[PDB]
Amino acid sequence: PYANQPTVRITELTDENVKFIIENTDLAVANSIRRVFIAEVPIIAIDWVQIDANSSVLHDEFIAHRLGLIPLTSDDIVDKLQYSRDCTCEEFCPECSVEFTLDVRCNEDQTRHVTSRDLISNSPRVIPVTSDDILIVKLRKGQELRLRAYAKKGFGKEHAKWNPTAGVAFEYDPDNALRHTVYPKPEEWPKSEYSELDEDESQAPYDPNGKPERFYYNVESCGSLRPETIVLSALSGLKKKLSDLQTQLSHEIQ
Amino acid sequence: MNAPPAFESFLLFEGEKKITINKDTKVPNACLFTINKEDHTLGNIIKSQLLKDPQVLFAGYKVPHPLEHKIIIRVQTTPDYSPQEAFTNAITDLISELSLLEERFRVAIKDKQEG
Amino acid sequence: FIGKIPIMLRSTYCLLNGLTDRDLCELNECPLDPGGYFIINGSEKVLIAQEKMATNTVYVFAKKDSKYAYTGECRSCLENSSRPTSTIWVSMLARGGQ
Amino acid sequence: SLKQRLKGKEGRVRGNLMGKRVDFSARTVITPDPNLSIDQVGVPRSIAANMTFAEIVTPFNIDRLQELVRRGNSQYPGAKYIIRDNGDRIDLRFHPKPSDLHLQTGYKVERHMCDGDIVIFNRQPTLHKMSMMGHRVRILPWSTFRLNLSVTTPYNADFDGDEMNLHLPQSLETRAEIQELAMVPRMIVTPQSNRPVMGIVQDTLTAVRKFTKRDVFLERGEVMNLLMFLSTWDGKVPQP
Amino acid sequence: RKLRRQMDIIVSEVSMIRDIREREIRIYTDAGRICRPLLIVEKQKLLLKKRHIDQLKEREYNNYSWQDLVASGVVEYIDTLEEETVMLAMTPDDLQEKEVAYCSTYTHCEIHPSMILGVCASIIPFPDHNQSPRNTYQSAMGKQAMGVYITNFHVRMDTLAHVLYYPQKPLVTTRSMEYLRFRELPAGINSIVAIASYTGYNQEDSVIMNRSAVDRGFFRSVFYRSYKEQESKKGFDQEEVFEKPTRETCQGMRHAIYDKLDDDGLIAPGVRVSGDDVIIGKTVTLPTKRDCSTFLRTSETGIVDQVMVTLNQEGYKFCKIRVRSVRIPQIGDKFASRHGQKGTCGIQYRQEDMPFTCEGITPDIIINPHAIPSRMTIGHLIECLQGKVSANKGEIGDATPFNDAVNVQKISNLLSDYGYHLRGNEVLYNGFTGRKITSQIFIGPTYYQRLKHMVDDKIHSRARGPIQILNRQPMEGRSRDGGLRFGEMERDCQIAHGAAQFLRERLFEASDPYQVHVCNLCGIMA
Amino acid sequence: KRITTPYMTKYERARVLGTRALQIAMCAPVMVELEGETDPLLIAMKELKARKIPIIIRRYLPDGSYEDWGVDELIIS
Amino acid sequence: TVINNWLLIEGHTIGIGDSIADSKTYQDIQNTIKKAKQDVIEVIEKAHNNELEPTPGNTLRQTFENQVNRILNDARDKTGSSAQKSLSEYNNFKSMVVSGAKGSKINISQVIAVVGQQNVEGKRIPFGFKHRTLPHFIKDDYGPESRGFVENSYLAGLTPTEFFFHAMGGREGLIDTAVKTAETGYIQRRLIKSMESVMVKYDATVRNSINQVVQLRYGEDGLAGESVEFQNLATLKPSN
Amino acid sequence: MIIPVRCFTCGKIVGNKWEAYLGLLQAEYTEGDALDALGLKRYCCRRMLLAHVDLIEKLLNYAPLE
Amino acid sequence: DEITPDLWQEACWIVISSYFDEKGLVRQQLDSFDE
Amino acid sequence: DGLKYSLATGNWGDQKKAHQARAGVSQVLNRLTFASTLSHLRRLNSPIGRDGKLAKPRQLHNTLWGMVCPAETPEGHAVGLVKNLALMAYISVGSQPS
Amino acid sequence: MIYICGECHTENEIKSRDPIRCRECGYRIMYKKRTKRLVVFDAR
RNA sequence: UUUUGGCAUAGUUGC
Ligand SMILES: [Mg+2]
Ligand SMILES: [Zn+2]
Ligand SMILES: [Zn+2]
Ligand SMILES: [Zn+2]
Ligand SMILES: [Zn+2]
Repeated sequence: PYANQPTVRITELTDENVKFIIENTDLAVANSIRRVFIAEVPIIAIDWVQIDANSSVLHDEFIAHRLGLIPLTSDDIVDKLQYSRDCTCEEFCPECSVEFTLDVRCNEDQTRHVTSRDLISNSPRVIPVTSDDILIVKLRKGQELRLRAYAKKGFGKEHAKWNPTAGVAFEYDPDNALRHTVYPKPEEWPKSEYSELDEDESQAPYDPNGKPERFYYNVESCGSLRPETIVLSALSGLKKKLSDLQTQLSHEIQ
Repeated sequence: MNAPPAFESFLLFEGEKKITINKDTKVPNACLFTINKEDHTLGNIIKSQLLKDPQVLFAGYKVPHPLEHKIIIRVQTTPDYSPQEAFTNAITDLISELSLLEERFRVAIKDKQEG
Repeated sequence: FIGKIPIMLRSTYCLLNGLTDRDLCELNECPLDPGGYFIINGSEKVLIAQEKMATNTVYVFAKKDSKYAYTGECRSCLENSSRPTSTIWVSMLARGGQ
Repeated sequence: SLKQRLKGKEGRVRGNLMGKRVDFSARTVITPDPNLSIDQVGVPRSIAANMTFAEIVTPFNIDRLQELVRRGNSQYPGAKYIIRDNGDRIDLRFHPKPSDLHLQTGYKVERHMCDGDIVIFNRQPTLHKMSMMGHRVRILPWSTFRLNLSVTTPYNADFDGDEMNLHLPQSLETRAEIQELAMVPRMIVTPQSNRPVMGIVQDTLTAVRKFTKRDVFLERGEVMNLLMFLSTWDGKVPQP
Repeated sequence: RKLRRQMDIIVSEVSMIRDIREREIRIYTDAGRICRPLLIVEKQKLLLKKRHIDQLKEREYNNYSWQDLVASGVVEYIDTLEEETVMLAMTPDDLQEKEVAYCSTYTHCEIHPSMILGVCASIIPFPDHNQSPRNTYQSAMGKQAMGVYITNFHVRMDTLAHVLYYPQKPLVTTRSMEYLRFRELPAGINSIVAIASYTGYNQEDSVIMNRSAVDRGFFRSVFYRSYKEQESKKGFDQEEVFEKPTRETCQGMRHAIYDKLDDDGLIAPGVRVSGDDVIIGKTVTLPTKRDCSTFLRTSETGIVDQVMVTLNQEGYKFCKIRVRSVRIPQIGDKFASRHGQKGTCGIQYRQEDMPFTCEGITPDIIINPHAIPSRMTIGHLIECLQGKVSANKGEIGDATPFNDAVNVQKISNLLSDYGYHLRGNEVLYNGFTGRKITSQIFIGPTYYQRLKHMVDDKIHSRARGPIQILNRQPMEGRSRDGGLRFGEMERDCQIAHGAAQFLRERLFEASDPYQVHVCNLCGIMA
Repeated sequence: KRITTPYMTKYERARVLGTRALQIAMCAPVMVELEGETDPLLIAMKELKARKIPIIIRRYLPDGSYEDWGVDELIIS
Repeated sequence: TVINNWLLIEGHTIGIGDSIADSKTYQDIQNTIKKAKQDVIEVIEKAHNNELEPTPGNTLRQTFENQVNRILNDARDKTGSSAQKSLSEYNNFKSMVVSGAKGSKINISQVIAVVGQQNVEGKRIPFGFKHRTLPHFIKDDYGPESRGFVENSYLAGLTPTEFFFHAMGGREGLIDTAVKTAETGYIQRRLIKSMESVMVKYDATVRNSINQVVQLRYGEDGLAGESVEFQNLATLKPSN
Repeated sequence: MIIPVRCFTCGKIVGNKWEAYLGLLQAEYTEGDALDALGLKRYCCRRMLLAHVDLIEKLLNYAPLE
Repeated sequence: DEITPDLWQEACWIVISSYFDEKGLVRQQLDSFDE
Repeated sequence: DGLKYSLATGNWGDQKKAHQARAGVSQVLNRLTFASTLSHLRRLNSPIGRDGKLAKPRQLHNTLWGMVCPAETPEGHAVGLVKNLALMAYISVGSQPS
Repeated sequence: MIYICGECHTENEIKSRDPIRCRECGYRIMYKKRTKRLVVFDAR
């Protein structure tokens, strides 16, 4: 009638992705954890682009949209930052946003590449993660791009710019022991990288008493957060959501 | 034009209750929890934890419409155990599970970094 | 002077004739633009090729919207002059009508 | 000439008496929605805020229509006009005068079309009774008419770019007429060939063929999930 | 034929037809005849040799071109009249090789059969695997597809223009696309599309889209509309002047704002405008004065992109104002493959809600399985498989129609080498519950086109407004607004319903109510 | 001397409910015990089920004659 | 709702593997096509030697055309039947066909085995050129591929001549769709404008605007078409 | 028009790889080898660099209106 | 000496590329107008 | 003006006799995508005329092999009357027979 | 009232009364200068 | 301080 005792095993940990296995858990918790990786981990991404001068070939909304998609280093600052909608200010004070400034004038005849290197932050902890650098726009001789933009805390549910993951691989039952999928010709299907069968089998023998468990993860970070930070913030956020729901339920019952 | 704002899928507006309980008159000891501004993230996990309880005769959830943001969770229980009690116990179990998972994930990170 | 003739773009008399892609860019003209159209009051007008029966050729048909068993049409037209084309028919009367 | 004015498809008697442009009509692209009942039609918020229905003021709805008058056109759901007993018309997007916002029994408020309003829904060409049918309005937050999938085959419609028309009855008697004669549940059986005009369609038909196979087995959580979507369920889980 | 093939006294386009049975030699030289080049065949051998191919390989820095091929008497132009006297080989590799003889006297040989197709039909990958009506439907939809219609679109001011943010050349392409410049000006995006039944919004030729992909600019587009206007001087009857109308000096205006304009009566570029805002303040003198300023269309909205001012043919000042409007894909926008799979966006789901493979790939689009069978657009499936092979291999696939070096077996064997199921299927996981989907989903990249028919350009409603001046009924003007015709079909449909009150309400109360006074004795309106 | 059917036609039901709902919307007296009913159509339906609608249907036969049926007299389908 | 939600667990697709048959099935189809072509050549040789005799009521061209047409039809349906037998139970084409959701068995045969004869105005492809369907054939060639019998499936892809003849075949589909739309409404508006005033009067007779008896009772029984249904008279067929 | 910042499907950063991709192609790499060297394993990411058409280079031929 | 079938696939498209380099796609309109 | 009007409106023949003039020859060039522009520039229009009523022109005829596209034509009341040239199809410009 | 010449890109202050022509190249197409208002986009 | 509008064509395109 109570919680499982989930067990973690980290298989691989790089600076761009983390691979790990969770055993002793129901499918729903693992799926919700993957869902929270994708859509509920808050990061800092550019919003509120104010353009002072844009004589580039790309129109203003195009440049603003490209700026929004630049990932920003938000490893340790995002937790203590606040959502701008909740802050008590003109919507931009240092406690809920990070100012950015871009001012590029192409004077030389050669094509000038406006990269993420040219984005100057007012806070050193928040920079573009590439600082090759992400190309924003190419400028001709005599063209200018000059703007200022801020970066607010949001999560991927609101807009995909705040999604920290560059693809979350998720798997369970690599040998199809539970037969949650039914291969018409199981011999034709390649073995998963976590499969434990020999090269004469195609599926594990069917298990009627089986239950999903030993969920394999591979969380690749876009760069704005370390992958371990993505997973820890994800679990913290899901726990926070459930605790807030318990608070509201207790108020309703009372 | 008619596109809804992106923020109104997780944000409660003024005078909107996060969660509302209504007894189901068709069956004794059955309740419907309508939670606003939620999705399958909490619905599926709460349903799964409720199914783990032995005293819960029925636990299911549905999103009435994907463009709208509500989950209706129907919970029916044995006559000696209220659905509200089962719901609270399920959430406390999930919170304990995720706290334990946070602790063990931190330990695994420290081991892999030291290793 | 007798008038002004519209000029198909990128023809032998359009100013973009035989210009390299660089010069087309300097005139703000797309080098991939195929041309083949006129500019009339700023609007780009294209002449759709009109299909019509060939001329000066004998064509024998069998009409039954008339009293003839057969009919040899010949839309004879002058060469390069006198655009009005003279259509002669030589028909065989139907033997059913008697 | 005068003879040309009346003859033909676009004459006065065939272009402006047998058929004519009508007020209180909207048109837009249709899209599927399996989560609507067959008698429900999704409506964009803008169309609902643009079209109106005249609701007569009674002592039962005096407070509600007063609130809608307070909202006005800028906020949905609201109202466009107040037609007083004298017939004079007060517009609500220009008049902040609180004296003009007084309501009393016999007044009519042209309130914005809201949920549950009856609307005739049509696809041209109109070829039989089921090509125009009554639906209940459901406000959903996008720019297309959402429909149930079963009502596509009477309309002979597919969501490849088809547009459909929506007429709003403006009177209680016409609303009752559409309720009792033209609602799509009443139009299930056609008299053309004494059979149902709409059945189960592509995905759900293939899926129910696969579902009712002899060897489909569902565990406890799966059936408990499925019974949530059964509206007529009495709440008793059957014996497995 | 000797003289024509040598480019002697007879020019190439002259066509000689010998009717042997009727003993006639008709030579045609006039214009209007259609012809095409065919390779000449002599004694069951092509006159084209490897030397010509070598010279054409160095087409640059040799001055050997097509005209030298024609002059060499290897290829000649044949017209449809002379085709009746021609025995033509489809391909030299087999049709003229020695075997059990079908025809030992071939006069010409096709260059490649794929050149029978036009321009819009030649961008179809694997059109010989489709049903021909869908080839026709694609030949229309490719005309209707969004893209970068021209590289100098910035300077041009056309009345309507659609430009896609991130167009891509197709991963599965035809050879003939190299010569259409489609590789330089593509119209569409390669989309990871999964052909699967799902929550139910893809049914009946509609499409589920990945909301997170759209947030990343997937099929995001910009819509340019340009308004032109000119101030004129017609003797002394009146005079139009560009200037912002002031509320005191002109006795005719609308409730729209007039402060967006500058002192010259024109709106500056980089200013947002609603569907009623004024952009060209123009005042016509009253024999005070009146306004005839122009506003945006009622439904439209955007930012003023560019404003040019110049003198017309008459030397009168006139300006053209381009209005940028950024269009994001939403519910209702049309999309289509290169196979006639027309469909609207049924609903948009975030990335977590979409189904996903074992490697975290969510499809950009989901289409209904039932769009295929009655269609028999097998070319769509072969395109998806070939595109998956192309994306894994890192090489633009080839989908020339009548090519035997490529077939589904070879594509499947290539795909199996990359650790995928040979038929392109994959084990997808339900995005909601995380459970494996029982059947394995066919998924892979496919080239999709956004058609210009957005929902916002075709949504309109009416309560009441600009009636006619003659019929006193609603009419179309300033927008799509003006009601919908309750035609004879709808009239008789309501007659069959027996809904007399609603029919009367439609035709009389809510279209053009009126009342007249008539004498009782006579019958004429008094 | 009534020859017509004793059943309310669907058209008769439609027009009766429409007119009675309009009357109720105009503050007409209500001949049924309502409970929190605000929509005139629902009140009219409650009246029709109670057979308390005070309307007489005049059915015109195709010879100029007619028959006057009370709503209570007819069989509600 | 219930079936659409269960389908998220089941799921349904369509792919290349659903259009693939085993090698034995392809060999059988190719053997059938070879046999059909050989006996068509036999019929042609009988016709050329004046050995073919005309059937009663048909000229010799009609007799030859009927023979080759029935030959290719039986070849096509035999190949389609054999391809249908090769279908697995997991094959999604079969799942969508047996459920009646979409497609037909002919569609599966065309996708898998043989697209079949292409017809223009109910005949094989005519000699547009001088006694030829295209420049790639010899004069007076009445073989299957010469006159527009395409033998490759859509999976295998059509050859150039086969593709062109298939385009010719589909052109008639597009044109007759166009002329159907041209005749949409015209017959219907003529019928309704003849009959719109006919009504069931309160004496249960059916009369027009001028009040003339058309039927003494509607449908000769006085019953609406809504609530009638098929039954079997139990005493008509049995013997004494 | 220009290289997108994110991969449309998975969201991986791709905008910082177009110039490197072209540089590898100038080094006589097969396109598969170039994409593998840039570390794009999922074919969703590979599709974007493999199929991108860089029109901004062509748009920069026109002089700016300043 | 002669084009072998294995190389014919390259050869024919070389010919067609030369055709479109020489002529282009709108020779009809331009040649008619020049004449 | 005489050419200009005829190219501006697409009415061909005498301006004052435009009642019996052939219409739609000149059309505004369709600039929506590059493929549409090329397809519009390579377009053939077959008028109805008296001869089209004698024999049905909408059907795809065998002689259209290699000259026009076999599958490209607008739907509605224009199928088979509006065609597009094949890729390598080239129209004779005319020459003197002397 | 500043415009930019389409050809030589010269800033010209032109009144609402006089004809429009480049004061140093004679070119007859003039583009309005970008607005000095406050313009903001959310980066979505 | 409460307006508003060209008519008839021709072409193209959607279902
Ligand atoms: Mg449709
Ligand atoms: Zn703040
Ligand atoms: Zn009188
Ligand atoms: Zn990717
Ligand atoms: Zn200048």
